[PDB]
Amino acid sequence: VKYEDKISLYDAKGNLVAENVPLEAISPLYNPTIKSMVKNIKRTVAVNLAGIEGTLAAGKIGGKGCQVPGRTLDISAVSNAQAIADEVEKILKVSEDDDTAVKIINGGKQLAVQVPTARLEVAAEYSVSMLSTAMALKEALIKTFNIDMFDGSTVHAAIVGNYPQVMDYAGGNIASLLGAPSMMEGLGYALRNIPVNHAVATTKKNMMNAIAFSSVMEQTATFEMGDAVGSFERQHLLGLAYQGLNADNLVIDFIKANAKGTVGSVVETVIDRAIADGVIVVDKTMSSGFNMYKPADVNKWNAYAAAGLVAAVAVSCGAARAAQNVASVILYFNDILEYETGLPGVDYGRSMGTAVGFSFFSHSIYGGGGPGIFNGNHVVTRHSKGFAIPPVCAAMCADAGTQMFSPEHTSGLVGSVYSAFDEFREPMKYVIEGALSIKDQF
Amino acid sequence: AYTPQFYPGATKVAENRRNHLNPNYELEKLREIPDEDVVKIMGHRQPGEDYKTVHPPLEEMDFVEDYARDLVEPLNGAKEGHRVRYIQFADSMYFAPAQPYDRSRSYMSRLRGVDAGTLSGRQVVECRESDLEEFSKNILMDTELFDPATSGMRGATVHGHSLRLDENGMMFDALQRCVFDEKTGHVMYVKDQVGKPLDAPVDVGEPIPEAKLREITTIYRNDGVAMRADPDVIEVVKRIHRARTLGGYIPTNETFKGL
Amino acid sequence: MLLLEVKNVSKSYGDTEVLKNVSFELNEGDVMGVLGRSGAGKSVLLHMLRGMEGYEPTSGQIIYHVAYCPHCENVEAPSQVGKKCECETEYVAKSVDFWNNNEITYALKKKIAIMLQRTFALYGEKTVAENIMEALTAAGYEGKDATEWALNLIKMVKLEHRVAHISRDLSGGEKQRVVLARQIAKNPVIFLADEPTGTLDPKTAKFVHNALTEAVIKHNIAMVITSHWPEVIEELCQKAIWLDKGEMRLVGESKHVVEEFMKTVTSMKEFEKVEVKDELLKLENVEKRYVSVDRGIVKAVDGIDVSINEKEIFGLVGVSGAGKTTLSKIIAAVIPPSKGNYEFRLADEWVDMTKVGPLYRGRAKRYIGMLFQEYSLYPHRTILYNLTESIGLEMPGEFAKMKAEHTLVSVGFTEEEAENMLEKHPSELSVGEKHRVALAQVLIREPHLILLDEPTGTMDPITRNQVAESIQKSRSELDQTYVIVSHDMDFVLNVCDRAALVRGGKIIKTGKPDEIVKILS
Amino acid sequence: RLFLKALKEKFEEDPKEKYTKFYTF
Amino acid sequence: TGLTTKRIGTLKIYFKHDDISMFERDWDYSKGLLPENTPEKSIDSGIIAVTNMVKKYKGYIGVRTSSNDKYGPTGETFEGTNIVGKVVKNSEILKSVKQGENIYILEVN
Ligand SMILES: Nc1ncnc2c1ncn2[C@@H]1O[C@H](COP(=O)(O)OP(=O)(O)OP(=O)(O)O)[C@@H](O)[C@H]1O
Ligand SMILES: Nc1ncnc2c1ncn2[C@@H]1O[C@H](COP(=O)(O)OP(=O)(O)OP(=O)(O)O)[C@@H](O)[C@H]1O
Ligand SMILES: [Mg+2]
Ligand SMILES: [Zn+2]
Repeated sequence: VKYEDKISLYDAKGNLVAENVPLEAISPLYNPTIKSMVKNIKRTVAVNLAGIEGTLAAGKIGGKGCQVPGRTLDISAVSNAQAIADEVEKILKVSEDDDTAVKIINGGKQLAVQVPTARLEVAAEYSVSMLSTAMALKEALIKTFNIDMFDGSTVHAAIVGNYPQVMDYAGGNIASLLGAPSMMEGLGYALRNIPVNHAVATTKKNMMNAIAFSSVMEQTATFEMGDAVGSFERQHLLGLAYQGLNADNLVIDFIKANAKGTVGSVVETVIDRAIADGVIVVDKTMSSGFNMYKPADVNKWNAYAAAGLVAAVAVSCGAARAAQNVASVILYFNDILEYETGLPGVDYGRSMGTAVGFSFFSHSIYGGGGPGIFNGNHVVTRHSKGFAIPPVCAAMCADAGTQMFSPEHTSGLVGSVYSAFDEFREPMKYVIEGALSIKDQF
Repeated sequence: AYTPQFYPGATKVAENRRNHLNPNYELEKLREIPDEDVVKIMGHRQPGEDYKTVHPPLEEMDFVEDYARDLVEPLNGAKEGHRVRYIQFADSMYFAPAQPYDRSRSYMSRLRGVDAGTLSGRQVVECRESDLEEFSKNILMDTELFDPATSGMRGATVHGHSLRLDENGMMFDALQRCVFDEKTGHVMYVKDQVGKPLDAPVDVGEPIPEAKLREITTIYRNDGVAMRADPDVIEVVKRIHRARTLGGYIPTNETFKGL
Repeated sequence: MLLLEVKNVSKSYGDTEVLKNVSFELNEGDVMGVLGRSGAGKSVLLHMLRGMEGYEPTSGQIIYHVAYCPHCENVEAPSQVGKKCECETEYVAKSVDFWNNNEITYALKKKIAIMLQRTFALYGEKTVAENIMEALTAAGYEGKDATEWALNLIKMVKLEHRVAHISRDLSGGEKQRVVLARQIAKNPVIFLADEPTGTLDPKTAKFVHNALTEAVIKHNIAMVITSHWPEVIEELCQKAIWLDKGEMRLVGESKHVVEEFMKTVTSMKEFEKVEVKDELLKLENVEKRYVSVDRGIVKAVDGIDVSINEKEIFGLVGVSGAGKTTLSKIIAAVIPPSKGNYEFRLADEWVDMTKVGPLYRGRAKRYIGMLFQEYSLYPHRTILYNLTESIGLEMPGEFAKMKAEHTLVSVGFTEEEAENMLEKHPSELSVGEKHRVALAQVLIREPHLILLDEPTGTMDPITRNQVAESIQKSRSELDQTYVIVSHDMDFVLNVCDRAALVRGGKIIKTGKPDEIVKILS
Repeated sequence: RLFLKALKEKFEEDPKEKYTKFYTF
Repeated sequence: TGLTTKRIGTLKIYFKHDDISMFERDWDYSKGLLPENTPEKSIDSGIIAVTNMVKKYKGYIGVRTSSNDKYGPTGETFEGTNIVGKVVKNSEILKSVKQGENIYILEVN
């Protein structure tokens, strides 16, 4: 072993699960659950059969406001559905014991296809899933309803949409949780593409599970970026454990201690807990009082501050029952903590900078959209390495339906597709179980 | 437990910042503006009529079972279900008692479920309408956080935070929401915070004298109290900057030995 | 069979037995009436049955007996025990005891509907259709099912003229009917209705009532309905209780109970005549149009010429949506007219009032007070603060207490009740105590022109006669002019003298309240 | 009451009298 | 009261009720009436006080012959009242002076 840090795992209700769990048991490089979620995200494709039928019936191929007269096909994709799914499964099949899975969603109007891992083992990128599904769906539609040879281009345009001209799937009816790898903000940014609303809808508006999902994706992405390599790996593992997985029940304890409280009371409880646990000590006392504080464990202090950040967002957005407060809570939590202790904030100011980004992105005419569409693959929100996004999930889970960008408006298909998997609907419980399965190997 | 300090420093400005940050410090009140007058200057709703709603009350709407979400007690305006409104303030650099970052920090330290925003010549707090009116009357308007001359409740056109005061000591207003009545010596709001005229002008009180404004301000000035007279705040700022730099370079205990 | 039992429950609020010795039994389908005076405990009892926070019993308990699926969390009617689920499993019968943290509680709480008193549980910005659509989708149904219902439903509460109209911009009883149509559309096991009709006019009240029957009594959903206005208790309930100050004064067949209750009652006080004095207000061609690029024009007031003659009580009667609240807001200089003249004879000069400012509308607005139909108080302040410090009383704070007590007594509270009510919050009052407090808040500043949008609506005949003699005494001893919007006819006969009828933004004819009555019928 | 009339006559801060800048000329 | 010029000042009775006797104000010198000497405990009898700018009736002076724990000598709460002085020797004349009559004071330090 290389890390002597032990954590105690708790469930979403605050009950103890296990003690003295090694810190690397929740690592993305060791946890089987996190590996399974990464593979499932890489290989799951969502297909809108009703959208394909509507696009082909009206000739609505192209993009926004685009319509080609004369290129209309009257097929019944929703009515057949099972035959199309069987054809797609047969085309995508590699071995007989394959993981090819084309299931029917909402009575034939949607498809949830999982391409086999054999096609991803010999692929340098995750885009093989969507391209293979598009090709299988085109072949299934052409063979099921006898499409003329001169209308296969129309079928392709309805399924994928402007792909050879626009390197993206814009006007099509096929979707994935990950965008195009050429449309990333930086290299290794593929896993920070799931927005807040998708995580909230996948977890069925559960607070701790959405936090765990967002934190697992963000910290696995920091491992993918090469950020959590060497001396930063311990800080990212501690951040994941204490912010997303509720290590030592810190988030639940801070929320329980600040049920009637404010953000400043959360800051006070965080400082009290860090002093009591020995994470921070008094550096020196100035002339005007104000005993300065220094971290005895820098990464553990960062993890404690991140857990308190999540708890402060939960407390303020549960008091207001509105998800518009996330930016101010993160910004002034970090500000109050820094000028109360003389200690650095979460991610050494990167969380505060990303909170300023959230502020100008969700509170002005210069802004655009609400906090539900926050993802780490955006230039506004990329700066914090997995420490500012998981609180936004708690904020959107605490929202009492006062946001235009509600999870119901933007992520209904995503929730209906990815809520069927147990490790996605309840990421916290299954990540804890996967950590429990590999305790003895450390 | 942990006794919370709030701000470093020995000067009067640092003491005022600590007092603003302290939720257990009772701010000294200096005027009485009635609740309906604060509502009228706010300009969101007619006084006497019911609050407009954005969603049904929380008992009526059905949510999923969430243990962590239900631990936090919601606000009363969130319980009934009310629209989220705002109140915006401009603060002069010439010894206004409250300052934008100080305002935001004190609001987020003292109030529950608020949305604070800080600009150079602007500061806005958003909350549910009933609770927002409650702390607008109780804290924001009648206490030593407000001066009708050097501060002003104003949305829409904001300008004059860095300009000099007029002949009556008031902050410049391009829309002239509040004027000076020399017969009573009081400042009267003739328009609401966004700019439409009021049917009856509302007395927000008289300007605070400059001698009191020197004692109750939270800004550092060369003609008042400068940061060179407060070396403890500069040392804390430099320590925060160095800790951020060392954490961004390599976040280990051995690299923080040179802190 | 039996749906819920009520054991001997005595609800207390700090030496305040709001309720004591309350016990009744219900079966699968029956309408139960809760009849009583104002402040008797009907809203407390309905929030008690709903299981809202703060309404936990101190002495007794209530048992809910339901059906249940252990794999689906669907609660149902107890009659379903023996039938086949909408899932696997058959069913299981549960004696959910509320206030006992019995899991099912959550599912059962979802399966019960409540019509809150003077509170519109609607999304506001989600129109009328999407508000009802939400109800269906939320509760279940499906595209077609929802659509069918949505349309079939909007017909019942009568809202086809406001379909795409934003529900925030609706008008009182229209929001009441919207909340109602949201409340049937969940398939409840019980519909608890607190003042289901509202301050609704006879005709619209009849539609609401039939809609209720058309639906809840068809699906044999038990009904708990309160109205301290009997004629509905009879036409709806078969078994009704009469309670007085939290104690069941009687428990019988609804007919006998309503009889007995109505005997306890009093007649009006037909005051002495009064001569009025000169014209004060003159509105000439007042129009108010709400134009949308997405819903059409709503000509709320469509050309209205009225005159008020100074010390007099003026009535405005009509149907729901006629334009009475828009007119009263135009009089109070709250809502400017799209077109038309309004002059107020301050003393002899007629200030043009569609001109904002102290130099113009302000002049008369110092002496204009309005009580809104959708009224409110300050919930973070006490009642004494609400009368004295919240609005600004021109007197020292030591002497404002007895002024507020005198105003509350003049409104129709006793000395003990007004003394006990002063150190209290508006959330601790009843709807009707809050209404009288808001009326006192309007009256305490002593304005000249007073606009009262539905002073009654939740007052026993006795409380209503009280508020009435109040207005009459203040008009004569203080020569205060009043403009009254009301739906109770006998209030207009024994209070008003020159009422006017409003129909679609028009004035039709103005005259005596009896003449208005024979014009109406 | 006599005391109510005395308080109303003695403590009536008339806006036209107190704020002549706005309500007059 | 005029003690800046002469040795005997004049106070005019403005309003009276049982124990309370409020004096007239000057709406020319009541400008910088910041809260200065605000009571901390119950006000004792024979205390002269002026209401500061917090209350609506700023500048009015008054005195009461009894003690209460809630209201100052002018009917306002303690945060709206600043104590300026007290009556030391001569009493039982504030209960026998009508409204509008002038009483004369002498400073004894
Ligand atoms: N939270 C509370 N705390 C204390 N007393 C309360 C509270 N809520 C209601 N009350 C009192 O309990 C009594 C019953 O009130 P309730 O609202 O049930 O009256 P009601 O019979 O519905 O009358 P109304 O016709 O006015 O609606 C009243 O005296 C009311 O003031
Ligand atoms: N702001 C608004 N925008 C659009 N239409 C409105 C608006 N306010 C009211 N209306 C419509 O104008 C009509 C008149 O409304 P008003 O409130 O004046 O009615 P009313 O006669 O008082 O009825 P009620 O008895 O329900 O109070 C109603 O149909 C209402 O929906
Ligand atoms: Mg009630
Ligand atoms: Zn079932």
